[PDB]
Amino acid sequence: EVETFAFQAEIAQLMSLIINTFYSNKEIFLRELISNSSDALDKIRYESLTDPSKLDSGKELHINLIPNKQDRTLTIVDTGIGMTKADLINNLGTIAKSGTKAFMEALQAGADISMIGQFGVGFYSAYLVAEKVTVITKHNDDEQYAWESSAGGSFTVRTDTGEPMGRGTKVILHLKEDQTEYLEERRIKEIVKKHSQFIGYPITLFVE
Ligand SMILES: CCCCn1c(Cc2ccc(OC)cc2)nc2c(N)ncnc21
Repeated sequence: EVETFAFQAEIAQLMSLIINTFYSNKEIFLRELISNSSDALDKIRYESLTDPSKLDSGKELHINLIPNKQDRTLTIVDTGIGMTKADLINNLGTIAKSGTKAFMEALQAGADISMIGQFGVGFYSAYLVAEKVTVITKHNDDEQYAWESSAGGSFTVRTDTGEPMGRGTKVILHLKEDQTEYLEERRIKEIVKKHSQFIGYPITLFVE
């Protein structure tokens, strides 16, 4: 069963701003997602120092970037802490309300969209480049879920029946038709080197 939910109002407004504003420097979406992955990997690492069993679901702490030209997707995979059902449905949105208001406010005093990560809502930047985002995630204390949204004010969540992932998150960007440059190996390498070159986990850029 697929459950459908309405985003809190501030998040829907943020998403529409990201989709509608003219802003050419879209490449920043990638470092925002890699930074979120990096924090997640930090978190499971720090938690394992006191409970080694938290890594029974996978010891390797890493990030993979996988382009797929056939599906027109770019997927950012991590083996971080992952997200629970309550994170997806409710708590991340709850946390996101304050950062949204602040970011929207800064967007005058003249900030620009690239500064979105300074407000803790950098995930939404995915919508600079993707028409649909699917997030598959598995946290130690919960089941594997799929979250999905094409924006428009709503999102779905369901138990994922796909291939089990151990622990972590996969953010799958279904790219807009004019954003396929982010499938190209040279373009992804250039962005990673420019914006994400000292992430303290191995980043593997898969090739097609
Ligand atoms: C607010 C940060 C934490 C949420 N989060 C994020 C940000 C976020 C926020 C809202 C979302 O809505 C579904 C999805 C991800 N990415 C993460 C990741 N790769 N692993 C673990 N947690 C992640």
